[PDB]
Amino acid sequence: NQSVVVDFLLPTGVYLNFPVSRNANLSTIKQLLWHRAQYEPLFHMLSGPEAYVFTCINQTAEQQELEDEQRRLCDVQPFLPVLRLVAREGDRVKKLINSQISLLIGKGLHEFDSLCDPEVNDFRAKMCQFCEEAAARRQQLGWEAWLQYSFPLQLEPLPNRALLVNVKFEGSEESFTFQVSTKDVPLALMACALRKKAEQPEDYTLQVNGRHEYLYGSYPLCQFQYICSCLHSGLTPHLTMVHSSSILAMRDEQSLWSLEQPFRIELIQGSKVNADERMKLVVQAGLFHGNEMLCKTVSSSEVSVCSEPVWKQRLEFDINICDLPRMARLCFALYAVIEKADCPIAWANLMLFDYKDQLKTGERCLYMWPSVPDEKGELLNPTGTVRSNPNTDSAAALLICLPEVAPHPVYYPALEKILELGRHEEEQLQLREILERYEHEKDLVWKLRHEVQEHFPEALARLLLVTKWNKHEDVAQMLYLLCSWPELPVLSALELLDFSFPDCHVGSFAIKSLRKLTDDELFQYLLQLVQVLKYESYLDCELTKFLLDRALANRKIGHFLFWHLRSEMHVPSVALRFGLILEAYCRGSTHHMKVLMKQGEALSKLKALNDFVKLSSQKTPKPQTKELMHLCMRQEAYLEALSHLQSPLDPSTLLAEVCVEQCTFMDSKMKPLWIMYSNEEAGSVGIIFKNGDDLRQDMLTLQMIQLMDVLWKQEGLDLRMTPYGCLPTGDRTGLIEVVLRSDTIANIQLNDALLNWLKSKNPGEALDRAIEEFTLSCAGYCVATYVLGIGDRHSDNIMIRESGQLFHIDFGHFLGNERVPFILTYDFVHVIQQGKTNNSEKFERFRGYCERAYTILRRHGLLFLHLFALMRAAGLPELSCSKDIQYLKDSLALGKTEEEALKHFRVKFNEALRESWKTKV
Amino acid sequence: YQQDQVVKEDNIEAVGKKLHEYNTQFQEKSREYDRLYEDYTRTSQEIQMKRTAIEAFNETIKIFEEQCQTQERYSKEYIEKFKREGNETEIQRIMHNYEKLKSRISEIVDSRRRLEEDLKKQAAEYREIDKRMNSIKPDLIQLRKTRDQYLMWLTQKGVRQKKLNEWLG
Ligand SMILES: Cc1nc(-c2cn3c(n2)-c2ccc(-c4cnn(C(C)(C)C(N)=O)c4)cc2OCC3)n(C(C)C)n1
Repeated sequence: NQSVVVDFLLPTGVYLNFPVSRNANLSTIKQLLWHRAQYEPLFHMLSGPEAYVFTCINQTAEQQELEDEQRRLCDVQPFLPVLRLVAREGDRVKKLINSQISLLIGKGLHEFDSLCDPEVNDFRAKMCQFCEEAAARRQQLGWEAWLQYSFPLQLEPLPNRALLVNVKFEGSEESFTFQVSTKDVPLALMACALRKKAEQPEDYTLQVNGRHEYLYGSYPLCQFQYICSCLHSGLTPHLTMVHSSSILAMRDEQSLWSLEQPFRIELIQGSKVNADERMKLVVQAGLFHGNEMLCKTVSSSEVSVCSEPVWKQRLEFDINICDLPRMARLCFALYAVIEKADCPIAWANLMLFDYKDQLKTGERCLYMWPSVPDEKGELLNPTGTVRSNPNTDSAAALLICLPEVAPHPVYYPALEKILELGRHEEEQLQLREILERYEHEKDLVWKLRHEVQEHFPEALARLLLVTKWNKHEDVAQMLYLLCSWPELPVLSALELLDFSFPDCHVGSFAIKSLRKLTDDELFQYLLQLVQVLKYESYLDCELTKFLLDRALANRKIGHFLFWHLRSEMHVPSVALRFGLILEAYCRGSTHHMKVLMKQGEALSKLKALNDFVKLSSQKTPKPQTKELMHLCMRQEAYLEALSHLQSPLDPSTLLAEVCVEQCTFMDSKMKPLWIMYSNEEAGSVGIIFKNGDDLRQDMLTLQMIQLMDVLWKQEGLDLRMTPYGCLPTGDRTGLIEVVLRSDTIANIQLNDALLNWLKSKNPGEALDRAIEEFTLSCAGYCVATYVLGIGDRHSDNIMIRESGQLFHIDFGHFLGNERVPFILTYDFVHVIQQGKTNNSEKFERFRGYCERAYTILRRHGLLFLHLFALMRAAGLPELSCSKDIQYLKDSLALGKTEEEALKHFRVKFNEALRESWKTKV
Repeated sequence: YQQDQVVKEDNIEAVGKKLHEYNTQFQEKSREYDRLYEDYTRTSQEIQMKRTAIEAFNETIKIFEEQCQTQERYSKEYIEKFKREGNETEIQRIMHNYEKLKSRISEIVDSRRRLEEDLKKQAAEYREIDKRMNSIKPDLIQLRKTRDQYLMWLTQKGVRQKKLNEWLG
């Protein structure tokens, strides 16, 4: 049914209850409300409708003042159909923003309040001010700078040829075409176009019409992606001149070390424990700093299984209180065991010091997380999150009590007091050897720790892992060095963000070395930096500050920061931490917050649309389902929601108008929607909304192919790759970019055959380009897939462009999940050789490409290891341990020398060429 | 003079046959666990949804409670000022309108009541899932450990990878 019985509460106490349409906007509902109110009592005392604002409880259980009344009721989605009239009162901006933030992040801000946590509250306080400060600061800045914030340049990482370009102005039918070289600076192009018949060109910027992409700054024409892209294909670029004042329009947005007592704890009780009555429950506890232990792990007695087991045991550890480091981590695991007259149930971690540097005391109820049996069946789970389980009413829990160490509370000493204690060849050969490539070796490194600082600055990580963090004297001495350690390259800092290095002083040094990062480079690692937040102990940290810093300085960064965080708000273990960051970003980015909302609603309608299509496919055939899919899209609320928004996959892309006849789905496993767009200002973009399946694995893969493409492009090797967009947006929900003019190899063969297909798409002269496009790309993807260990390759998951470019999709299995061999396909080799039996001149070039490609990836081998090492945080099944990282080590052959590497690669290559013929028969 | 008795069978085929049995049993239990773990996560997501839905019922009711408070304060003088200058109509319309508001609250309280019954019932399930997962773990871990011991035993005896694979996959 189309209508809803809505309850209306008037501010005279009077109550009305009449039906309205779900499609009706709030402004219309008010008119109808006032017409009905006439004939109800106390109407003479109301003001006009403009004096009042509707209020409702939205889907996040929060009150929302509905200030925009052009919005439809079905779009508001109140919990129950209940609207209350209230005064158009007070600071409506703050209230309106908080409501929109709650809806946007998919967590009500009140839930943060509900926790009654100082840490949460201090974070929200500090960061929201910090982000609001940046926002206000940003506003004052000029159009040039604001353009660089809003729409930062997209450049390629070199000949001097000449091809024409179309330039026009805003709100004008007439457009000018004229000649221009590849190596011109954009200022010169504007100056030329500005000669309209016979203003000044410095008060202008060139826009790529149809998309939010601008051309400006001290850079040549060909370094821009749009120009580079069009010049490769040969097409005329279509730019548009935009005035400086027109940009200002967009800009409109508004004591411990004395305590030599051994450390101990009181294990009181368990709660809501679900287990076999025959077994008996035990709790094992252990202290940790990072991965490594601080002392031996104690245990409890065998108490019999029940929901509410009681222990009341003084668990005393083999370590003093003064010995405990800053990031000391008490770690519980509850086990069900046989009496003996094992099953890990759950686990819980706990920081011994709190966020204000205070050693915790008194009762803590730790809400445990369930243990999942993995291959490495460890006693405890020290890598697991410190954050409590949010399922507090139903989840199991452990009640403990840290005893009172002293009458007055104790804090961990300040930097000044750490530096106080910190101040207090045959060795040169032995040390070098160890660091040039272990209980004996650790003590050597430790003794010579000052020589490491002076002569082996990059070996800082090693020195930290050799430090005895259980001894507090040692910890002082190591920090002393660290606070005057020389600044390391980005590559070293990336290693230092890993869970092995939990100390705040390490992380701070890590971030300090990462500030030299450019936005292009930072973006290349953004996914990894987000995952590392899951290792963080406290909410307020350097890494959050840094990510927010850069997200406010660059809108593209902000965009993908938002989506990475948003897409895991379903995950209990990060929902809180991520929720507070999303809030902070939104407060510092009120403008972009409007764009992200519009996207979220598109994604919400799509889910609902996909659910319908899933259900209909089982009932009815495809044609009727496709027809009924369009009907749902034709609806006013749907069409407007899906139309006119920046693409989540790329915010510079405009998804203007949905082509409903061109929209459909795909018979595939989770029936992904195929949505097609077009814009009359440009320019025919397509997306795939996939829901039910996880897209995180693909994104990572594509990220790494993109990085390879950059690494190769930096050596002057464009291998014509296609690192298409892929972005997880929610729980088992994402968008995939549709690459226009492309099909799978299976389909092209289903219609020898691959070669003929290229003839029809590249007649005469073009065909020579198409082969080169194929070869260059076939090389890059041959290497990429070998390195990353991407198995399961076949005709359905390899596609080819009409341009000639080959590319892979659906990277579900990777890192050999046994070694994937190197793979040359006869059908590809046949194209590479231009149809010939033997064309060794051409095949040698292709061999050269593969070698040069692979060589270059080894030169940046540690970059790949380090990044993957951080992605172990993401909890992907196929990337969860050292073995998965070892795959890359062996596939890039980093242990072997560069000469040894190439000889082995050739042997593999040759056997791939041998195997190519056998497979075909 | 070193011992560790673990493997039951003692010949390369009989052990490899047992490796095929234990691997199949491992993978089937893993599927049982993973299948329940979807139920756990889904039920956890659903239970939280029900919990915020209850907070929504609270915050709605709270709005109706505020409406009643207002109705009572606001209406006092009007009913008295219409008693004198005898408009008995306007008094009865107000009170009936108020009685209609009070009547609507009781429906929302019933609707809240039902959702609390669901969350109570689904909390019982959540625990039942978690109980079943914890009875499966020891078997699942024993099957992983056994499987690996047989693999190691056959690897020691020098059995080729080809023979190991056809027993596993
Ligand atoms: C995990 C995953 N990844 C993908 C995936 C990733 N891509 C595509 N699918 C993809 C699919 C079709 C197209 C395409 C373009 N034109 N045409 C047609 C109509 C044939 C044409 N030539 O007239 C098809 C382009 C594509 O873009 C590349 C990236 N899928 C899917 C299995 C759901 N699943």
